[PDB]
Amino acid sequence: TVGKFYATFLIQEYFRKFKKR
Amino acid sequence: MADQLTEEQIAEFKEAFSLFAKAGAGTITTKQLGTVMRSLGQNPTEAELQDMINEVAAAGAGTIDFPQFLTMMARKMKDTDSEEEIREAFRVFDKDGNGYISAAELRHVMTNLGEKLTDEEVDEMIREADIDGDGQVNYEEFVQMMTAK
Ligand SMILES: [Ca+2]
Ligand SMILES: [Ca+2]
Repeated sequence: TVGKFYATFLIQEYFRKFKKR
Repeated sequence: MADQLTEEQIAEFKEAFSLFAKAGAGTITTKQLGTVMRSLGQNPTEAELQDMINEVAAAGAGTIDFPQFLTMMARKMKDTDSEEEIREAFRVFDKDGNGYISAAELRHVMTNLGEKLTDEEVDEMIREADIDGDGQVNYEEFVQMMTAK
């Protein structure tokens, strides 16, 4: 359902990545 | 399917790609490719060009048509709709409603979804980005630092 679900996909990827130092 | 797109480019782009060659016209060859791509304007490294010239080839000669020539140069910038999308996320992040993300706000997005992420990474991120010496980041540096790989 086109909504905020997409926003998560973005913030999610960047997070799990930049996670490590 | 129309979605609005620059025009000044398609105008000049065709011109150069149109006026050239000699024994004929319509399309350019590997060598002529660079020639037209050169006068076009920008003149970055030659690596990107090399690869492409050899990547376009497929079931046919090396002669490239204008439609594919623009598609490539245009793709170089990578076209992807992500305006409103990011905007929506902007509101989710910020809490005061403005044009600059603050630590408090950033942390909120983190602690919310969970994923631990102590307040250590937050301050660390601000130290990496930040255009000016402000403990805050503008929508620009924000999006410029987003979209990783
Ligand atoms: Ca803010
Ligand atoms: Ca800043």
